[PDB]
Amino acid sequence: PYIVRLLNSSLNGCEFPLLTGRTLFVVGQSDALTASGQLPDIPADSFFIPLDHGGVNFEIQVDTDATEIILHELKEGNSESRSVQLNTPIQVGELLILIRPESEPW
Amino acid sequence: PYIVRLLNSSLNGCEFPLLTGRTLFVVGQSDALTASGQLPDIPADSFFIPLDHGGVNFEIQVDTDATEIILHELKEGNSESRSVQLNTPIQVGELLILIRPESEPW
Amino acid sequence: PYIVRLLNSSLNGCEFPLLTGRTLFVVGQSDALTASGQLPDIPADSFFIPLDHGGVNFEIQVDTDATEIILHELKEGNSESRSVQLNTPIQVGELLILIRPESEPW
Amino acid sequence: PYIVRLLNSSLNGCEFPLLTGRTLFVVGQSDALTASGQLPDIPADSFFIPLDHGGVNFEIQVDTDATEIILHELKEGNSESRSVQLNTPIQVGELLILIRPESEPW
Repeated sequence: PYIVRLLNSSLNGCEFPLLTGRTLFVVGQSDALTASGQLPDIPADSFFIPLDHGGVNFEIQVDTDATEIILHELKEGNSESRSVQLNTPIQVGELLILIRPESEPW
Repeated sequence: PYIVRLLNSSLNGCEFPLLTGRTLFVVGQSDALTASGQLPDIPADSFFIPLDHGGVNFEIQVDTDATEIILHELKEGNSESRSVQLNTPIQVGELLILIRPESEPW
Repeated sequence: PYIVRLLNSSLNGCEFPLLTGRTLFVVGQSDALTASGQLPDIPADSFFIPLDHGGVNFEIQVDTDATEIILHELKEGNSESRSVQLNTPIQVGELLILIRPESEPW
Repeated sequence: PYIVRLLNSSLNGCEFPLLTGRTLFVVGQSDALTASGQLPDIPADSFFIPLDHGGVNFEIQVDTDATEIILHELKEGNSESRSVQLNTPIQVGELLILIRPESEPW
């Protein structure tokens, strides 16, 4: 299984497990934060990351084979996708994240 | 495992264990101090160091192999990295620190 | 292990054990005295010495090999170091101290 | 072990044991007397001797070998030392003292 580690922001060092399938990361201010509590905490498929500006919401898709990891950067009325690699800084908006195997600490 | 020892500041002689991965050191005044209590004390990945001026926040990254230690000096909108050596004074801003093996007292 | 003995001041004859590593001596008036109580009394790495004038803060560094003893005299924005010898008067500011082995009374 | 015996003053005949190392004798008026009670009575390394004028503070240093006895006469910003002999009147300021072995009464 894979883990998203924040490399910057006020939550630098936070690590969020990923579930097979798609996981949403809402990145922004308190308006999004307080509005994100409307969905249950069942096997988390979404997370909120505070970021004072330049935040961009994104989704990380992990296939059932776990041989490819796609990151969907969400934009107005659309999304853009890219393939990402493990153990390397990934910049989404002003947020810097790293996706690692659970067994390979960063 | 490695330990950060402060060589100056009002906490001179304080020693902070490092965990595999990244550890944040917030260095500054009371605004940062009282605002740093918003995150839990779970296996500490962050520390606050008081310093009346010239403080610079930084991160110490310890690889899982423990064969290289990187120090990321945080700057506005960016960070600068450098490799550091054990048992030698390291200057970050006006702060002077030393990174040592747990078994090698300074 | 080594012991610092004061040879002058109002605490003349006081003896302070040294721990492997660095020990801070704050030397000055009551402003420093009452402000020095903000850190815990865990294995003391700091001490306060009253001195009506000419006091200078310093650190005594004892290596893990105990084959060299360095005294860091603290100055504004910097420190100066010197190697010191056992069983001899050492002048730091107006303070006169002596560093002796625990087994060799002065 | 050695003993200091006062040969004059209002405490004439008082005998004060000496400990290996340095012992302080504060000699003066009531200002010094009432200010001398700020240190604990642990293995005494200091004593107060009343003397209406000409009092001079001094220290008696007894080496661990007990083969030499040094008397440090304290002066402003400095001290002067001299070697003293057992069983003979020693004048410090207007105070007259005698240092004797514990087994040799005066």
